[PDB]
Amino acid sequence: RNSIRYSELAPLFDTTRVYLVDNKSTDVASLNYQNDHSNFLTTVIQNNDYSPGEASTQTINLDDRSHWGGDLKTILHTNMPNVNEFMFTNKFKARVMVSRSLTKDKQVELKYEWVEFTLPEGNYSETMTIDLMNNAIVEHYLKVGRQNGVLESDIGVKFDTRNFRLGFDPVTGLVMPGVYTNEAFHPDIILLPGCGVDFTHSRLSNLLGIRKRQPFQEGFRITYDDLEGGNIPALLDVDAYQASLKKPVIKPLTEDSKKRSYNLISNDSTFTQYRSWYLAYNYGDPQTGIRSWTLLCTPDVTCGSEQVYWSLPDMMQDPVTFRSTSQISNFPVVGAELLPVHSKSFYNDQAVYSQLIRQFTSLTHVFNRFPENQILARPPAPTITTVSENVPALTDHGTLPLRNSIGGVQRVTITDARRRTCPYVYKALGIVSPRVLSSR
Amino acid sequence: RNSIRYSELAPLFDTTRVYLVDNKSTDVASLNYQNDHSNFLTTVIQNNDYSPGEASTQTINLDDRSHWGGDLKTILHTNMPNVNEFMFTNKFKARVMVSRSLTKDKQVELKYEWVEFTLPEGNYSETMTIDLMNNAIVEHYLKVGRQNGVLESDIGVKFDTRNFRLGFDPVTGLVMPGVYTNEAFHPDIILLPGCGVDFTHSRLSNLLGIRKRQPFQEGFRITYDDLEGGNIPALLDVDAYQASLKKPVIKPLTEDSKKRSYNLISNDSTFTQYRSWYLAYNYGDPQTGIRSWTLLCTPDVTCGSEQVYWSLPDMMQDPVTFRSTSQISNFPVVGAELLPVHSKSFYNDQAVYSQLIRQFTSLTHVFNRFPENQILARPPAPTITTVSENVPALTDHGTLPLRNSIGGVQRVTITDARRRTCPYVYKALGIVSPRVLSSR
Amino acid sequence: SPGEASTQTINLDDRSHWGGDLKTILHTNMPNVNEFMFTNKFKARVMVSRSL
Amino acid sequence: TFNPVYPYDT
Amino acid sequence: TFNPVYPYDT
Amino acid sequence: MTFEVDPMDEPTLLYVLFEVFDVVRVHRPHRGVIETVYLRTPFSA
Repeated sequence: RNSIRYSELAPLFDTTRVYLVDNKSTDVASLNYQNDHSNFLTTVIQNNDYSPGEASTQTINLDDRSHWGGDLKTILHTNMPNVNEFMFTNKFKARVMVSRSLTKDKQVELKYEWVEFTLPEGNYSETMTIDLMNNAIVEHYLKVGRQNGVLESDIGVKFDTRNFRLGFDPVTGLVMPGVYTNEAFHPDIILLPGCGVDFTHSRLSNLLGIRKRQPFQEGFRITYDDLEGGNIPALLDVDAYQASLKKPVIKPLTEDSKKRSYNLISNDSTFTQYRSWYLAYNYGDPQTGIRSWTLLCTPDVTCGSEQVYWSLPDMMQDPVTFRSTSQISNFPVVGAELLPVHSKSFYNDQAVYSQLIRQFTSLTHVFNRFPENQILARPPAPTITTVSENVPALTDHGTLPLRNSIGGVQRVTITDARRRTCPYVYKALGIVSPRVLSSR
Repeated sequence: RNSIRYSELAPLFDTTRVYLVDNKSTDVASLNYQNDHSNFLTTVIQNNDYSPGEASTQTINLDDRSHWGGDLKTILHTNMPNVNEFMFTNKFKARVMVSRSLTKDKQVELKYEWVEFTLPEGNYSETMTIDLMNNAIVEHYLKVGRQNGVLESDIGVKFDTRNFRLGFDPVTGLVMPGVYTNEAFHPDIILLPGCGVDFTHSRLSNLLGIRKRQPFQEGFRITYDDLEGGNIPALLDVDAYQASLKKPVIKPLTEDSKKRSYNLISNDSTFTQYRSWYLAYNYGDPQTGIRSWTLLCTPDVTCGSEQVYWSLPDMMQDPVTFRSTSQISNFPVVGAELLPVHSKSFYNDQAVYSQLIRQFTSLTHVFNRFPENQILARPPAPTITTVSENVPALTDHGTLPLRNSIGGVQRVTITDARRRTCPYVYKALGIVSPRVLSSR
Repeated sequence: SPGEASTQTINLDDRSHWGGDLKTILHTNMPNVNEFMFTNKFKARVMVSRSL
Repeated sequence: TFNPVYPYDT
Repeated sequence: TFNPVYPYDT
Repeated sequence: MTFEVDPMDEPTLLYVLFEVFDVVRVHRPHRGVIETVYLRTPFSA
């Protein structure tokens, strides 16, 4: 009526457990080899005698007269890096200045080009991720920039995280303090005329916390031109003003120590040519600015909760509309589950008291190369850093229909959103508990 | 009896799984486009052949002879900012002084007006949120205040967080220490004669931790006049008293460095014209004061746990009393769930030892502009800051009735309390597992 | 109109005894120390006067 | 007669 | 003869 | 319905009575047992 028979052993009734597990010493040796914990074979047999493979011949038979089903809970555990190549978090296109030249007697010829910089897999934490990006902009300048004109003064594109506008005085037209108040509010990206960044093929966008208000329109390009209204205002010549006590004030600090120009639009304007995203969003025209088509969001280092799909092709019936095949990247799905990664949050009031000390701690100002320029400076570390953290996930799918004849060797397969094994799985295993559902 | 048929594939029995998911490469391209993760279409088909849309023609049929139902668990994940425009946490009305004038020979003409200040989306943490508010009060004074008389001495409205009354001596009538003990207890709002604040259209109220004891009476206005009994007492002239060793004591420090007046009611009284909410609550008449109609509550940065409603118009039967429609903002609801945001709490004994150091860390005293005035000073950072944090929510709704003919394309829709898509959804997807319930 | 709504009623078939699963979402924000919970007061005996 | 509203001294 | 009850020295 | 009234310099109210049947049926099957059946039509409550 509801048996469960196996080769030659006492028949069992009503229910039991078949175990899908990678570890088994025997099968690892033989079976999987060129496989990994995301696409492997395993014997469900569990009987000490019998050579695996020869096991493959045997079968667990759930009484034929009834349609069976089984509860499938699984234990999935990864250890995927915040920033890696497979997830698309190690690359990102941006347009920078390539050459600054003296041409055809009087012309200033500026040549800009798009280029894709890559990051060294792993390096978690958001802030640091920013830094690694800024550094990659530089590392490039080091291989092309300088040796083709282009000064530091005109480095296009830099990810910062502050509100260049806190000091700002509605009359002066300047950041009175003479310094862009060094506190971190949200990541944003700053651009110089003519350049900009593109994330079309990268989840890092999600790390900065900047998304399109219309996601499905593939094409994340944020040009200098887009950051309308909201160019970082200029600094008051704190020195002049004070010593001068008319009043100098109108004097908008044009350079800095080591004399770098703050590219001011004209000898008059209080504004600089440096455009900030964060500004355009909440300080620019809400109806036509950038706030119109992009959204200011919480960072999230994981870069985006993605899901993984399970499949047990040789043990569960194929769900409603999937068709059975043998193409690993199209197997039927039997369970979906978010990919095991969380955002742990910490507190480091030590940030920026630490950037200050961190710089001495790290024997180099590698990230802060321009410790004077109020722009190109090293963005403030925000209190509350986030870090992707891997965690085992004791998930639980529902009862799923089973085949009344379970093969000795079952194939287990965890796929990702785009349907492809996921290299970052360290442990995957599931427990199935069959039971009756109705009869034929 | 209980089949589950699809186009031309083997019939399935008893149960299975239909998946509602946004990601699918095909549909994103075609279908949704002008949509977002809170109002999108998706094919339930899952069959590799067939052009989406042409998929739309097909249908999953749950045996007609029985009334089916399906378990619906979902995975929702957002990333909405502590302070943003859509949730109503970036604005707040307050009444401040606009002009101080010398008029009609002997009159002192004070003109006050209401005005709505806005905040720059994002900027989490409660303390900092306070600061951003205080700053907005200022930023306004900078554009209207000064250039119309009104000194700093008479800036109306400032959010602080301390107990101006710890030093207080029942005889002296003064805060003996000569300083309002710089420790943070709870946010409160201080007012000058004639002004005050209004939150009628803002959840920030909930951030300060001040609520009406009768919520549903739309209208949160807290006037200076309301903060009866409980005007910040004055400071002992610590210098005079000591040097003087009758005893000066009665001397209530009238100004401070940079000479700002502490607006004392009269040349006699030990009390200042500055009224504090926090005082009125526990130091004023309990029967008629403010404690009568407002409640002192725990902060909470999220500003208020709000819920979101799901709807699968084309797949579930319409719950008891909802009527079926096509107006996105009235679809039937099938599941309610709190909007994925928590209050993580931290410890920063570094607060106020940090405000002290934070000020040097941040190259500007932007928030502390009046580092002398014991009132207008920068509120102490409280130990234990809170921060809204987004978290994926693996929720689980119950079994819901299904239509016996499931369309190829289903429409998924997450709405909010007021019934409107929620821009801050990054991932939404659900799994439905149909099963029999009775027959016709 | 609500109220006029009050007139209407949801009727669960009469021939059967019904029951319903009730899950709820509760959220407060009560203070560590407050009057209603009895954490803001406390009696103690102290010295009032020292005399010759 | 312009208040920068900022304590430059300290 | 008034105790401020506060160590002003330190 | 559209009412046209003389203007008044003060807030007023238009009071409308929708005439219907507001009835009750009282059942008293046993000692200390009162069961009622209310019916209001139109405009059922």
